[PDB]
Amino acid sequence: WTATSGSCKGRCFELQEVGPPDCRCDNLCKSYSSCCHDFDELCLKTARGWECTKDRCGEVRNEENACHCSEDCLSRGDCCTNYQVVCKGESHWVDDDCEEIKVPECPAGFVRPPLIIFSVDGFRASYMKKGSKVMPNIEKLRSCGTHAPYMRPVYPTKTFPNLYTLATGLYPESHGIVGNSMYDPVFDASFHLRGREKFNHRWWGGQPLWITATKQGVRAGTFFWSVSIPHERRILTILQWLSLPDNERPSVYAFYSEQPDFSGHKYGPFGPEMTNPLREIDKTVGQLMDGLKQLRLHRCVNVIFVGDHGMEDVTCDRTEFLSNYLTNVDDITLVPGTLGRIRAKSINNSKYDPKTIIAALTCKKPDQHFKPYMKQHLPKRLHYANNRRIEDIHLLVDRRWHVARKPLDVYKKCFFQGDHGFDNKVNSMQTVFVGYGPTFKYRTKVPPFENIELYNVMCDLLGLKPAPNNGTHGSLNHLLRTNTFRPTMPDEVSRPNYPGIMYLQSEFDLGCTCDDKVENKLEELNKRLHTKGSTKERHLLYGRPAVLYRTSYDILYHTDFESGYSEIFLMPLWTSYTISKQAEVSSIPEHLTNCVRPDVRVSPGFSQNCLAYKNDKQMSYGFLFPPYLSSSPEAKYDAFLVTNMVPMYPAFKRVWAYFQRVLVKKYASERNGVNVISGPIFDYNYDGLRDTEDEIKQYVEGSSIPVPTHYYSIITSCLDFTQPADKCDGPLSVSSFILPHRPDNDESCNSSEDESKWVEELMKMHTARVRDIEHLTGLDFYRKTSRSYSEILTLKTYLHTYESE
Ligand SMILES: *[C@@H]1O[C@H](CO)[C@@H](O[C@@H]2O[C@H](CO)[C@@H](O[C@@H]3O[C@H](CO[C@H]4O[C@H](CO)[C@@H](O)[C@H](O[C@H]5O[C@H](CO)[C@@H](O)[C@H](O)[C@@H]5O[C@H]5O[C@H](CO)[C@@H](O)[C@H](O)[C@@H]5O)[C@@H]4O)[C@@H](O)[C@H](O[C@H]4O[C@H](CO)[C@@H](O)[C@H](O)[C@@H]4O[C@H]4O[C@H](CO)[C@@H](O)[C@H](O)[C@@H]4O)[C@@H]3O)[C@H](O)[C@H]2NC(C)=O)[C@H](O)[C@H]1NC(C)=O
Ligand SMILES: CC(=O)N1CCC(c2ccc3ncc(CC(=O)N(C)Cc4ccc(Cl)c(Cl)c4)c(=O)n3c2)CC1
Ligand SMILES: [Ca+2]
Ligand SMILES: [Ca+2]
Ligand code: NA
Ligand code: NA
Ligand SMILES: [Zn+2]
Repeated sequence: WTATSGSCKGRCFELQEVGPPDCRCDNLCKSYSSCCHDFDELCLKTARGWECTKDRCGEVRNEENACHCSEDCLSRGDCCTNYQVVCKGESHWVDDDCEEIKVPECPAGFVRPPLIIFSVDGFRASYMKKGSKVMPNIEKLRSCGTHAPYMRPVYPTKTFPNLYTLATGLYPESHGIVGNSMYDPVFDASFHLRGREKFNHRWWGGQPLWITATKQGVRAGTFFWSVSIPHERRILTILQWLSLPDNERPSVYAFYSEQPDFSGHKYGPFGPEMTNPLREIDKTVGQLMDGLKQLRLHRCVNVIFVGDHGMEDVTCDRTEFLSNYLTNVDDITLVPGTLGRIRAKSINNSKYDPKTIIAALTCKKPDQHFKPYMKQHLPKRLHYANNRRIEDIHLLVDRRWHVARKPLDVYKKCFFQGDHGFDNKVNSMQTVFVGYGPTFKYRTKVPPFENIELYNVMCDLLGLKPAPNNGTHGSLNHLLRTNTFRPTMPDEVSRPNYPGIMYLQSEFDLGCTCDDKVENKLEELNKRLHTKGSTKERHLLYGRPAVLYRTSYDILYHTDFESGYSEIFLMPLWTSYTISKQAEVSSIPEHLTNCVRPDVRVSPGFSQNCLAYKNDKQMSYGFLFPPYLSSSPEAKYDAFLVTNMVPMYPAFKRVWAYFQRVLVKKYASERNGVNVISGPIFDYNYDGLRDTEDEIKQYVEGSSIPVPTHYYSIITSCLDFTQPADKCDGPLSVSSFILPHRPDNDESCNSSEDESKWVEELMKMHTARVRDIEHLTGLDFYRKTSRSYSEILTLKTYLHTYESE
């Protein structure tokens, strides 16, 4: 109940929401149907429209008008945004030449440059070039400020998960807004686009920027807006708030536009009907900039122009139906459209079986336009699993398609021509970022980056300490003129042991065999030097990785590779090796096919054993440094050390062997050498973070050898590929992957074919940032380079996406 007979006189767009049952006058009151009776009359004035005309100039103030053109309007802070242009001979902001903003040029009483975040829904990245001729204000922001060619949203590429990511710096799995529609089984409650459950604070986790600011003494309301408040009134409200007294005035503001998304759904991303909404959003930007220019704030405020996701062509005819795959379609609940989430319709049905659902949805139709996954098997770069609101069964839908349960869902709901929500690496899903103001750089293009990084930058713009989040603070320092954050590298927690030769061959009883008994003081000293680290500068190019947790591990040197060998997990945490452009690929010699060799630097008690693999009929093994890339027949023996062995399902060995035998050399050829760091990952609780020992769910049968859930590789070379990877003077280039260690290749529908037709496609899907591997391993890479730390943080956040232009 709301006692709506209170009044909004003197309270229009008040910043502090008043508590029930008292009636409200803030920018969200309409959403709750709780505005005071006179909110429309007092707060949503529309008389005479939004623009001054010549006849209105110097008018007698009429308090009924939407905005004013009377002489007093500047001091009242309520002129129409074009007042100075029409009445005082001034230019529109868009018509002024851009001039570098070297320092904030702020009115007296401004303690810091305010931040205005201008969020556009469904603003696809390519609109910035394709729509440029119809968006002059946005084009000026872009060209004069700092811009990226595109910004990567989070998955799913839907509004609420992305806007809340922008506000918190958190993945959806961590902030809790994992879709536009959700069921929380603990709450037993549902969150929907339409309705009010979504207003309950229990859905919304993390700490959004307005709370971070308020806690630290910086005034900031929430960034939401009731949909019925017209954009011109939103802009005038922002400008009026900026005219508040110093002690009352916020330092951060948010404008939101539902366009161009609303039209994009109706017309497609590039429908001819899309030009008008782009023109209209541009005109709103120009109202804001003219309004700031009026207030003498146009060289004081930092403005961020940012989107939540892009927009793809999607029509009703491109729908896959689960009723064409499943017997039991009535026993499931599906969250449908551009992604699928499946759970049981009833928790009382004990005949519901996820295994049978997945199998019925796997590679059943030749051109099948979705792929089922158990959530832990989704690409780790999506960071979409560690939340109870994310159903165990997920469907990754191909761009341009939908999934639905039954055909009647689609015609008892063709209307629409656009949609979004797909994998966040998809080109059509990318969105925009421009920063303009004194704290951003001038006429600067930055590489594409992820929206999870922006919360830290907004905190830097405002002088705030960010709450713990998923950005990498410092990775976007290159966007900023000043206010950079100067991080220090984390401290190494565990220092390595450097074992020498400490065991005789006969101390080992590992059940391993090797034909290595086939027997010079020239090369004997040489092999000793290799074991003490003489080739280490070739194979460890960027320093040893730091271990950021407490553990026991050994550094092991070899002619062709270096590794950090865990005494606890019985295998390397990392193995590092460089392959030059001139490297030759060789075979595993016949006599060495089943060779495994005890490592006399590491105790039998801290070694794997071959008997465990013989007995585990499901599990085989591979090697981290590939024997195929040995520098000489003699060095090849090191590759068969038991300390280089890792457990691998036979189905995974098909993937791994092709990567090692074919793809590393291909990359070295293309990139002018590569440095490779490879290793295991254990993430049985799918939280994106390194497992401790007591979280491991699977071991090689009868042993303490833990089975990785994934294998990673980080592949580094010189950005200037005229220089070899091992003699690079400047910036680096990286690509990485986190491959799921699965006992089948059911994910790859073409896996019966030669590896040349499916393995690289799998790897591309499981592309990763170095930072993702850092979280999953507790290792810190690139500790010893010639590059600035912020540049290295940017490098660690890079994702190689394998998309076109
Ligand atoms: C992305 O960045 C984020 C932010 O840094 C990273 O997330 C952090 O990761 C930490 C480790 O997973 C985690 O720290 C834990 O916090 C527990 C206290 O949590 C509450 O308080 C914080 C701080 O205000 C708050 O943010 C939390 O918010 C979560 O939960 C609410 C509601 O439940 C949600 O609204 C909100 O969205 C958020 O949910 C997300 O996180 C939770 C986990 O906290 C997930 O379950 C959700 O699915 C969702 O992802 C909380 O309100 C604290 O209790 C933990 O300590 C336990 O674990 C340690 C191990 O070190 C152990 O030693 C302790 O004894 C203790 O164990 C006891 O409890 C166990 C569970 O019952 C039990 O099994 C034991 O036997 C013990 O009794 C721990 O310190 C931190 O909360 C999150 N923060 C956020 C916001 O998500 C994220 O890792 C980054 N991602 C990547 C990939 O890098
Ligand atoms: C967490 C919190 O403080 N809550 C209290 C307010 C509550 C809430 C009440 C009213 C409301 N009315 C309209 C919208 C639509 C909207 O504003 N948009 C689509 C833009 C937008 C802008 C910024 C962000 Cl971060 C997002 Cl996700 C969406 C909205 O979402 N509303 C929400 C939510 C919980
Ligand atoms: Ca949106
Ligand atoms: Ca984990
Ligand atoms: Na075996
Ligand atoms: Na297959
Ligand atoms: Zn939309």
